[PDB]
Amino acid sequence: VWKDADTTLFCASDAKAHETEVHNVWATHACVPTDPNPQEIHLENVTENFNMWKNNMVEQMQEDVISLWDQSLQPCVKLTGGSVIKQACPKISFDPIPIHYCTPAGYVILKCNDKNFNGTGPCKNVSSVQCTHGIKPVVSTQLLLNGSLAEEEIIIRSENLTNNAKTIIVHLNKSVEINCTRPSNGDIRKAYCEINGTKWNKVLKQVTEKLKEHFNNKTIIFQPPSGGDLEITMHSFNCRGEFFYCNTTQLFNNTCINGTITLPCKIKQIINMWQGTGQAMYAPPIDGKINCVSNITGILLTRDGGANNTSNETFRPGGGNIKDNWRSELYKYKVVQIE
Ligand SMILES: CN1C(C)(C)CC(NC(=O)C(=O)Nc2ccc(Cl)c(F)c2)CC1(C)C
Ligand SMILES: *[C@@H]1O[C@H](CO)[C@@H](O)[C@H](O)[C@H]1NC(C)=O
Ligand SMILES: *[C@@H]1O[C@H](CO)[C@@H](O)[C@H](O)[C@H]1NC(C)=O
Ligand SMILES: *[C@@H]1O[C@H](CO)[C@@H](O)[C@H](O)[C@H]1NC(C)=O
Ligand SMILES: *[C@@H]1O[C@H](CO)[C@@H](O)[C@H](O)[C@H]1NC(C)=O
Ligand SMILES: *[C@@H]1O[C@H](CO)[C@@H](O)[C@H](O)[C@H]1NC(C)=O
Ligand SMILES: *[C@@H]1O[C@H](CO)[C@@H](O)[C@H](O)[C@H]1NC(C)=O
Ligand SMILES: *[C@@H]1O[C@H](CO)[C@@H](O)[C@H](O)[C@H]1NC(C)=O
Ligand SMILES: *[C@@H]1O[C@H](CO)[C@@H](O)[C@H](O)[C@H]1NC(C)=O
Ligand SMILES: *[C@@H]1O[C@H](CO)[C@@H](O)[C@H](O)[C@H]1NC(C)=O
Ligand SMILES: *[C@@H]1O[C@H](CO)[C@@H](O)[C@H](O)[C@H]1NC(C)=O
Ligand SMILES: *[C@@H]1O[C@H](CO)[C@@H](O)[C@H](O)[C@H]1NC(C)=O
Repeated sequence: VWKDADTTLFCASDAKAHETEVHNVWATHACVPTDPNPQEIHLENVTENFNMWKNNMVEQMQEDVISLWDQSLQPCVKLTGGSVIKQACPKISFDPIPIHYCTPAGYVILKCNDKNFNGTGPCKNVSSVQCTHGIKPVVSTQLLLNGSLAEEEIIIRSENLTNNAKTIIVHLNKSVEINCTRPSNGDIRKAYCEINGTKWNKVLKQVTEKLKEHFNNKTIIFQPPSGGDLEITMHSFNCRGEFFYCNTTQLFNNTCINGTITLPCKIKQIINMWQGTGQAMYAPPIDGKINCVSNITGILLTRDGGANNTSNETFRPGGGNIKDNWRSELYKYKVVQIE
């Protein structure tokens, strides 16, 4: 017998104590080794309600990632609340590793195994586990990278679809590779991302058909972000310690919905910190080829308001709230206390 509850989680990883890579260094001091023989108990005739949008596991992961970035990625100049911090900004080894979240004694994690589970409401196939699967703390906007895929159909997630102010998470069931490169040797901040247009347009077409099921067969239209900070209007992510900002206008092409799509990107030193600590200037890029190949496994969308009297619904790539990134992986878990 159990009940919904929050508690202090701990983390587990397969980090190497000899690695200089910052995620390894953090997890070495902050996490324990993973369980080689994880146990999972499938419950019968159990109905449990879940709510990915109000899940304390998300806040805790956010706190971990903030801590990790604080100890690892130091900008040359910090501009937080009037005060200005000048400090050293060495180039680091950066590559996210899977982090597992685990409950202490007296608590268990319930896992929803329904194939079409949207993140909220009752779940019929529930199991109890001691730790979540390995989740890479990938910080990005617009596109969710290196995540897990939906096992069956594409899933649409939202706290309230009728509320256009609520972010929509699209969970893909098939990944699409995005290949980003800052050439070696010139504009040292110029870069680009390559995507297979055939693969992407097919997936995007399926996303539209899925959105139709949720919006009463209205016509689905994609548009580039209306405005805001560069972190929102562009697909921003971190590759090898360098902050990439990529223009995704070509990705959401309504006409296409087959060749290589090349997105124009820039490496930026001056960034609005996702932690919410204001603005910061990081160090200039390293020399040589800077390359990251990632799997697109999710999309963050914001729906246009004021379209009730039309047959169209307009969706733009957006987001910015990094907690949503963790929600896209933590949606199927919740903590309960055992009695
Ligand atoms: C709290 N708040 C929210 C989350 C509400 C929105 C917004 N978010 C970002 O500016 C942001 O996420 N930037 C960013 C930076 C680097 C990378 Cl790599 C990236 F992906 C994104 C501003 C702040 C103040 C942080
Ligand atoms: C629930 O999961 C079981 C396997 O654990 C499966 O046999 C069953 O079809 C699932 N029920 C649903 C979601 O229809
Ligand atoms: C998720 O499922 C719940 C319960 O069936 C439902 O109320 C809600 O509308 C669904 N959300 C989405 C995004 O389909
Ligand atoms: C990228 O996607 C492929 C196909 O789903 C997968 O085999 C590979 O492990 C993924 N790489 C990751 C998760 O970084
Ligand atoms: C992804 O989901 C869609 C329905 O949303 C389905 O038609 C398609 O077969 C799925 N793709 C794969 C490879 O399972
Ligand atoms: C969802 O959003 C709509 C529009 O803001 C609102 O009228 C409605 O009350 C919301 N539904 C819930 C369950 O809060
Ligand atoms: C990434 O793109 C570069 C060319 O821009 C290419 O040399 C490399 O093979 C690509 N990587 C993958 C995984 O296709
Ligand atoms: C792009 O993806 C398609 C499958 O959708 C594949 O057949 C084709 O080889 C890919 N293009 C390249 C250049 O790899
Ligand atoms: C969309 O149209 C199909 C016919 O292809 C219909 O069966 C279905 O009920 C419609 N869905 C919605 C949500 O309006
Ligand atoms: C993306 O590129 C298009 C085409 O050049 C341009 O019109 C648009 O302003 C760019 N978006 C951003 C946010 O820079
Ligand atoms: C959308 O695709 C069409 C078809 O090639 C292309 O001509 C156009 O440039 C694209 N629109 C964009 C990315 O603004
Ligand atoms: C995604 O995972 C791949 C394979 O581990 C890695 O090379 C790439 O840098 C990752 N992308 C991001 C943005 O972390």
